[PDB]
Amino acid sequence: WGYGKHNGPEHWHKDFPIAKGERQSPVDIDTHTAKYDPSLKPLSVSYDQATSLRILNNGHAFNVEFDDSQDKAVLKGGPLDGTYRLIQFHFHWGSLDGQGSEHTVDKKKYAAELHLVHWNTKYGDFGKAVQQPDGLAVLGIFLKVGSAKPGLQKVVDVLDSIKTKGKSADFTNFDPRGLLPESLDYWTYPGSLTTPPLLECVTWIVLKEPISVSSEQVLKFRKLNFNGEGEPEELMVDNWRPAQPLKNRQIKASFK
Ligand SMILES: NS(=O)(=O)c1ccc(NC(=O)NS(=O)(=O)c2ccc(Cl)cc2)cn1
Ligand SMILES: [Zn+2]
Repeated sequence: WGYGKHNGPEHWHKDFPIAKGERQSPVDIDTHTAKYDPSLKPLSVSYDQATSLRILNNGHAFNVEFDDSQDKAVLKGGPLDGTYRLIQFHFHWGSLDGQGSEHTVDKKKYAAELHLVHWNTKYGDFGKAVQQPDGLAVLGIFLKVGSAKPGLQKVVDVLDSIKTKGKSADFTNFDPRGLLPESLDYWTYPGSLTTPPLLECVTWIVLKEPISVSSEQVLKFRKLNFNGEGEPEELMVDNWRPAQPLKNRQIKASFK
C-alpha cells in the first residue's frame, strides 16, 4: 500500500476491508452541522516532561517518537476518559499548498496536518490499544503556509539525514509544545487510523486554529523520499487519505 495510482487510498480496501467501515477517518468537518457540546471539558495537554527519542522515515511519513514507558507527555480531558500517552507525531502534506491535510473544514484542504498520536494507558501498550474502540486519541492540527513556525525548525533541519525509507536519526530534547496553536478549541468524533491497518480505535480531536509554517519549511517536507536509498527517487508528497463518509456519526464542537 501507498499513495500512488496503483496502490493508493482507493485500493486499500482489498487488503484492509475495514477501509469501507462504519467509522473511517479522515472526514470533512461541516462547521455548520457540528454541534456544540457544552459538557465537553477543556483539553489538557501536558507535554512538560516529554522525552523525544528518534525520528524515522517509515516510507509513508516521518515519525518523531517519544518514550511512552511512563506518563511523561499525556493528553487528558476533552472527550477522553482516562490518560492517553504520546507515542509519536507525524504529518501528512501535499505537493502544492492547496492540498495535504486529511481532515477538511467545510471542504477546505490545508497544506498539511500534524497528528500527535496517543494511547489509552488502561490498555498497557500501543498494540493492545489499537484493538479497542477507545484505544487511541489523535490530536490533529492543520498547517497553513504563511509565517514560519519556529518550533518546527528543528524537525525541518534533520530531514536531510532521514531522506529515504528506513533511515532514522537521534532526536532528543524536542519540545512538542512548540507545534501547538494558541487556542485549544476543537472538534471531536470517533474514527480510525488514516493509514493501514485503518483500525477503528481513534477518538479524533481536531483543533480549529491552524498553525502557520513557511513556504521554505513545507518545501523541505517535500524533499523527503518514499523510496529507500539506492532506489528510484519518488518524492514523499501527497501522503494524505481523502475524506471518508461520515455515516452514523456526529461531530461535536468544544466551542460555539
Ligand atoms: N491516524 S494516523 O495518526 O494517521 C495513524 C495511522 C496509522 C498508524 N499506524 C501505525 O501506527 N502502524 S504500526 O506502527 O505499523 C502498527 C503498530 C502496531 C499495531 Cl497493533 C498496528 C500498527 C498510526 N497513526
Ligand atoms: Zn496521521
